[PDB]
Amino acid sequence: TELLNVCMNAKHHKEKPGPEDKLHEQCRPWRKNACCSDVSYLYRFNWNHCGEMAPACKRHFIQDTCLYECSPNLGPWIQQVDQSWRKERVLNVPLCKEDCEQWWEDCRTSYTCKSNWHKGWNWTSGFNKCAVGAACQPFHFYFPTPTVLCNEIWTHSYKVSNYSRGSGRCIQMWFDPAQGNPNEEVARFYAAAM
Ligand SMILES: *[C@@H]1O[C@H](CO)[C@@H](O)[C@H](O)[C@H]1NC(C)=O
Ligand SMILES: *[C@H]1O[C@H](CO)[C@@H](O)[C@H](O)[C@H]1NC(C)=O
Ligand SMILES: [K+]
Repeated sequence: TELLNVCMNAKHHKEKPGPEDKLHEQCRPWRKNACCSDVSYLYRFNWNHCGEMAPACKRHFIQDTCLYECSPNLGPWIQQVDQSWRKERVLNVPLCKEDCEQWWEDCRTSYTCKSNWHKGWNWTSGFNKCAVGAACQPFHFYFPTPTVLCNEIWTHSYKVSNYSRGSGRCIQMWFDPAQGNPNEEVARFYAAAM
């Protein structure tokens, strides 16, 4: 029960969700019941480290960001001993297959310089830049399959699932809250599994 409807904040204290803050207004699905209620990757992470990121690609990263900072349904995957992330450390979140497949396809035309986006950046300038010796290449050079993209980009925060949206066994990065949060059932399912 402790694993359900729970947030870890930027001081690494567990706290309840609440109405979404102003900074996360674009995180629509979470307007009612959010952990984002700053350290936000809505602006503190340079998506354009290798030229302009394509808008179709950038959308997925906004979703990814919203899910990480706002979702009260990642409790089963939160590693409480790890306080090294800006908020929670999650491990092997069962991301829905098509969310990962779409994200991969949509980022084909963008570029990046490394596979693990959680470490190894140069931050000297006040924002993240590719380090000396990290060559910009097509996105799929660093992420040749949706599996490598989803599993490696945030160092195993996600583990892409064989399940698809609607199964109740995978976490999706976005949804229409007017028909309820579909990740709620998934958290409860894995809380029980554990
Ligand atoms: C960090 O940024 C600047 C050049 O971009 C430089 O002072 C330093 O060498 C950089 N660090 C590395 C190894 O990229
Ligand atoms: C694959 O994932 C699990 C693990 O084997 C399995 O139980 C499930 O039936 C499969 N999912 C689907 C529907 O492909
Ligand atoms: K959620």
